[PDB]
Amino acid sequence: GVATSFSRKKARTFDSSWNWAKQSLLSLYFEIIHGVLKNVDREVVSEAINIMNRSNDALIKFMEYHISNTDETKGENYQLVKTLGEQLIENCKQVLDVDPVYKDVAKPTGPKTAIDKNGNITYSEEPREKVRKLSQYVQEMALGG
Amino acid sequence: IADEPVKASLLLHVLVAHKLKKSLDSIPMSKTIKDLVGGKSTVQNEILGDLGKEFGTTPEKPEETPLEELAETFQDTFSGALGKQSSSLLSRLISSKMPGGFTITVARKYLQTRWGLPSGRQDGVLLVALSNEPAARLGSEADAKAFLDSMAQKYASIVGVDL
Amino acid sequence: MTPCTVSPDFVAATTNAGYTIELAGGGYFSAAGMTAAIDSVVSQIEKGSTFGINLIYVNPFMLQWG
Amino acid sequence: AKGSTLIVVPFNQGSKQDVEALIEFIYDTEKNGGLGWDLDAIIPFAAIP
Amino acid sequence: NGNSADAAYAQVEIQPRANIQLDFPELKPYKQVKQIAPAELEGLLDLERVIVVTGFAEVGPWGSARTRWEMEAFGEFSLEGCVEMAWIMGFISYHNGNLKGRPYTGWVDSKTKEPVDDKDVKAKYETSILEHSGIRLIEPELFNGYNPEKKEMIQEVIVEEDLEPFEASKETAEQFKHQHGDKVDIFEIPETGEYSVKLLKGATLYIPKALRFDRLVAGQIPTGWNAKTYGISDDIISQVDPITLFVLVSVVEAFIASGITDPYEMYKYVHVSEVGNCSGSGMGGVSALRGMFKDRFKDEPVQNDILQESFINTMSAWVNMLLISSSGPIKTPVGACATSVESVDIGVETILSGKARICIVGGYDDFQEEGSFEFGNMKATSNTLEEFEHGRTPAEMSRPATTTRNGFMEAQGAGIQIIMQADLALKMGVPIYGIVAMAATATDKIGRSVPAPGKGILTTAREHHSSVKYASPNLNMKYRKRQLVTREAQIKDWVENELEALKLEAEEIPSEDQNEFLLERTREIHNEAESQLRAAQQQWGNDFYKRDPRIAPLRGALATYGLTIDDLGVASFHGTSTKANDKNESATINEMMKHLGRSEGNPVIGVFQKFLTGHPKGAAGAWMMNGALQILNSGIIPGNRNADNVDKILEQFEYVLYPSKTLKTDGVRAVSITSFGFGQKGGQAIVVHPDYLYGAITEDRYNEYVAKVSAREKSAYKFFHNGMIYNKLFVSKEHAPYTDELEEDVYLDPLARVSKDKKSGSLTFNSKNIQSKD
Amino acid sequence: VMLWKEFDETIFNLPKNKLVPTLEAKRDYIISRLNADFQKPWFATVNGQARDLATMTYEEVAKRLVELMFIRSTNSWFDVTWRTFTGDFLRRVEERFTKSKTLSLIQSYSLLDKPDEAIEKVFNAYPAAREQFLNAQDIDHFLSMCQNPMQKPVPFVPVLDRRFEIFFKKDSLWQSEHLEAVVDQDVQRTCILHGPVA
Repeated sequence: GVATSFSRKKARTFDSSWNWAKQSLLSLYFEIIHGVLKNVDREVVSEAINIMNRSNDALIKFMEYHISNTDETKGENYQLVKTLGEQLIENCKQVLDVDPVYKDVAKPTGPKTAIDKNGNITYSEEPREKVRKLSQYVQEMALGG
Repeated sequence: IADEPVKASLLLHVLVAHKLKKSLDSIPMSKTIKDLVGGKSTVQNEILGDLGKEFGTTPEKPEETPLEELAETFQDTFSGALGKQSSSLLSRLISSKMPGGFTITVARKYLQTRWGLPSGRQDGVLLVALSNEPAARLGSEADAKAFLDSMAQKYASIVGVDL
Repeated sequence: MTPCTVSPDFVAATTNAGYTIELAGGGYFSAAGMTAAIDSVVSQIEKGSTFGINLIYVNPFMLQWG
Repeated sequence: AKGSTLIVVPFNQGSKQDVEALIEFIYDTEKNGGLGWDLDAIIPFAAIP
Repeated sequence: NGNSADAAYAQVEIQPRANIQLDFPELKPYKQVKQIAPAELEGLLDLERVIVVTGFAEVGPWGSARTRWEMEAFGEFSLEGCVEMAWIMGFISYHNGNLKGRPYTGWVDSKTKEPVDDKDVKAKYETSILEHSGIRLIEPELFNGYNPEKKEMIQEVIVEEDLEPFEASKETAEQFKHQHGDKVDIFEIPETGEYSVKLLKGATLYIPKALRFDRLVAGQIPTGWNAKTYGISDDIISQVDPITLFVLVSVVEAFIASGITDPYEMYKYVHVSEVGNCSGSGMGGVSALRGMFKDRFKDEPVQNDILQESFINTMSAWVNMLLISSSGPIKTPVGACATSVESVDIGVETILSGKARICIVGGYDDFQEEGSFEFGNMKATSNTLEEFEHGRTPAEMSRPATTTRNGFMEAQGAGIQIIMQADLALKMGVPIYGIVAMAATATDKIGRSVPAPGKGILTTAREHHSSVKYASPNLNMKYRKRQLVTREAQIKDWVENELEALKLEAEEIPSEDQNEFLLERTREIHNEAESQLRAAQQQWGNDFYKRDPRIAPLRGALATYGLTIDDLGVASFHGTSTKANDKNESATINEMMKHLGRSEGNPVIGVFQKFLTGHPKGAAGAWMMNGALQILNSGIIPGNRNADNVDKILEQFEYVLYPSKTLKTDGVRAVSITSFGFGQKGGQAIVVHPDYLYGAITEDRYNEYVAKVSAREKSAYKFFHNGMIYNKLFVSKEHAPYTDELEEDVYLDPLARVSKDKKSGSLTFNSKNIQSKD
Repeated sequence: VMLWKEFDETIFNLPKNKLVPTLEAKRDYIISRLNADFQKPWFATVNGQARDLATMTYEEVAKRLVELMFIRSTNSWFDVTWRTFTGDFLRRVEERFTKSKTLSLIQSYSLLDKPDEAIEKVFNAYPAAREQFLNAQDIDHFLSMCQNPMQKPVPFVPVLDRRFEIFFKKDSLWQSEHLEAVVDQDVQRTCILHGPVA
């Protein structure tokens, strides 16, 4: 158990967010266009938040270019991504030189145990009927039982 | 001495040579079945029938494809059993001829002990004895043992065995 | 005759006609293949009527079940 | 997020010598082959079942 | 209810079989494609002066093109890729007949001859596929026992005392006498005629030792790859160098990829003088060098002609002798790491000059002991010991544009493409993967460090901005089209005038000679009329920007197809994972895009394919071409998966993006290939999406093209699978198409074509077609 | 019968080494005559155009199989084994062109009783097979099915090779008693035994 595995040289350093932002945005862009992330997926919000937490002038001009060049005439998806585009550009202009924030929007899920006719035990993380945001989650947590 | 289950090449050669009443060396493998007995039409078909019984499945157009390639075409599916045809043929060999004292079962353990050749090497020597049929009357068991010695020499020479 | 005298119907017609015909084995491949034909002949003929079977001696694989 | 830096380091919290080797490595200056960091927060969640 | 109740309720499942497609480019309906190209492009360009890549192939550390593309783009093998990989590395072999007593037709384990089903291939082998392909620990088996853990070098020693005497033959004795003078005592042994040799004290001697080298990892062709698999005979593989095998296999595979399974089919459309072979190699037959440098001195048994196998030009030459037998242009360039790109460059002019109409372009280089060691001395390759100290695995030791990159991972193999004249490619109805828009090379400057790259290729963006207030009309295509309409009106009028003038001259000619005289002169009138049209098309559509110092050749080639600098969305970096290269290059392209006024916040997306396959030296650029040709036709930009952390210094280059995962795009328009070899061998090439070319033709010519490509595809598919199951993809030609007798007569005829001979069924020259007036 | 005799005189008389080079030379003649004059036509023929199994599209092969085995006049398969053959060949198409584990579109060959309603169903499920030639493996599997000794011999010569005689002569008697199972219900193609005196 007590074999020394740590070494300074092996250390890996990731610090290059400035590129990753643009990647993450262009992946998002395409994901919306190719009917992967629709206007009813939380992951759109999540990824918008992650992008905003990397805002700078280089990212802003990269959005500006890509969203301006987009052609909403091509398809419904193009219009949708183009609208979310200008919206994101406004958002990431507003939060420029703001401290990037941890912001969880993930659908709170409770546990479910199911038994089919054959008796196959199934565990699923089913979205909570009542709690549907972290805000509400905190409220439920405050109110106790 | 180590045993070896009988091949489809020897069992094919002894079946074809026996039906002809010819020596095992008079009949060359590298020849079509149609070249052998093209003279007569019946003999060709009763050759195919007896080969069909012993080995079960036969290829399409056997008679025009020579014996050697047929040997391995039976060999892959066949599994070193005396089958049905050769079982009746060795039974008529022992019963029709005059080893009045000893039957097939005594013939097996005589080769097996006095030489040292087990089951698969017994079948192989019995196929030598079938192609070299004495035909004429033999005296007694003293001729039969001397014949079984000589048939063990021929098996050993053709296959490439030593005793 | 193959295939004229393979037909159970034709054989039956000739046998009821007060004449000898033989059911040709040449136009069958299976034991039940012959049997179903023969039971078709039997059904069609009249009681105490007789017919033969013709087996081709160039087809040993037909003989071995025939 | 912008400014953030992630350091993935092999480790064995079981090993006595890894502990102080890591601490040193974090607190040692960058020239000498460290990080030159002062740690604000420690989350010692390492555990084996 | 018995078993018969739930026997009919028990349903059959249809397990998939692998169906390996040749993934020809899809040809949209003419309506759709017409809305990509603008209105003026139709009839504008000279199609004889447009270079299209029509079939590409590689042999590398991920076998064939398609498998390399699957592993690159996606990162996992599909069923089709996985079965191919198993076939390439001899895991599985086809077998048609009787197996163990049941008749079987399909895949069997090449070791144990047991049935393997297509579904199961993945689960069974994938593990053995991945651990024996792509960058991995050098496998001594594939380099004549080369173990970098135990590298054998021979040390000079002087012997202190007399040696025990040994048996030596008279020929060995006398050579040892000539060698050592008086320091060896030889004696004839009267019993035998054999000799006894004892070496005297102070004589010269050689002791082999061991040396633990530090380059344990490279990019080797997958374990089990074999020429014979493709269908190369024992004679050819015995006579030639393994590099020649890679070239042969790449060439043939590129021909099947081009829908040309019979290379003589080409001579149905062109003369045997018009098919060049402009491929190259950085080093060439390095195992032959080894042969005549190490094994010659050790006096090991080496073939007599081993010298001839060592020339860089020889591997090309073997192609000609075995597959093509074309008398066209042979030009083998050497461009160290850039070779293939320089090759592509050469091919373009060889077609632009009009000397040839088809060329085989690309590179090839082998990895060997000598090479790996001298590269380790130069400190070019990554020190593998260093990388293990960091706990890096072999596969992630090439990591371009990464902060901690420390040199390139040497690989082996051969990239090939087939470039053709557009008009000729449309005529033959071969698939069109992409257009080489531009292909240029430039040496950097003066200096004293040969390996050190420079900014030479930047010259491709040279254009004078002294006066840029008003946009030139030559950048607007409409102007050029109008001018082309005026010039064709002149050509029309010139043809008319030459028809009356001929009529009036032929009036003097007697009636019996009149027919022949009119034919003879009408031909020349058609020839010149054609020539002028093409000339006009050249001057306005193709080379409009040649003489204009306000347009950069790079901009020019894009404007040729009404593409703006913004449209170049992808640029395939060289990305050798070396400190110098990946900064120098980045800077070079950043300036390139900055000077041409690339719209702000529109960086080119950088792909670093070398992170997967490593650095095959000569072939390097060829592989990128192939990758690029896929990208254009898939919309897929594959990430640099090894780019774990992008280098901080690169951030200044606003016009380059460094993705670390695959992007499915809505369409890529064009792709930049930049290479920087040793010796200041700088080179760039711009490939444009094929779709734009179709814009330049009529709905009719496109339709019959589409039909031809359709039929050719089918034929190619059929031949590919036929050759792949029976190991006969490679079919060494037995003869030349023309007999010895007609050889000279064929060569002298610029109109002789091959025809199907009824008896043979093959394509050969018929004496009726030679200098025939038909 | 006159083509039978011509082949006995010219092709089948030759020794086994020289049959293949004579066969490949004479191919075009032998296909034409087999189409025009024999009961067992040259299988790879679409709209009277002479082709080969290599240059056939799955849909072409299925159709052809339905044309040569399925009887339109009686609206039922001539032999059950033939139906099993065609069914099997559909199963092999499905197995080729599917992209994952799926369920058999033909759960039983009872559903082949309506041929065109099974073809159109399968080739709608797998539209790529309409425009692709037979994968070599599938050709050699299709021949191995043709050689099966547990089915009525197929009523067509699939391929010219060493074994051509067998294809040309096996089970050549039944066609007389059923003209609805011939190319053009034309006796002139079929082999009828007779006595020249009687």
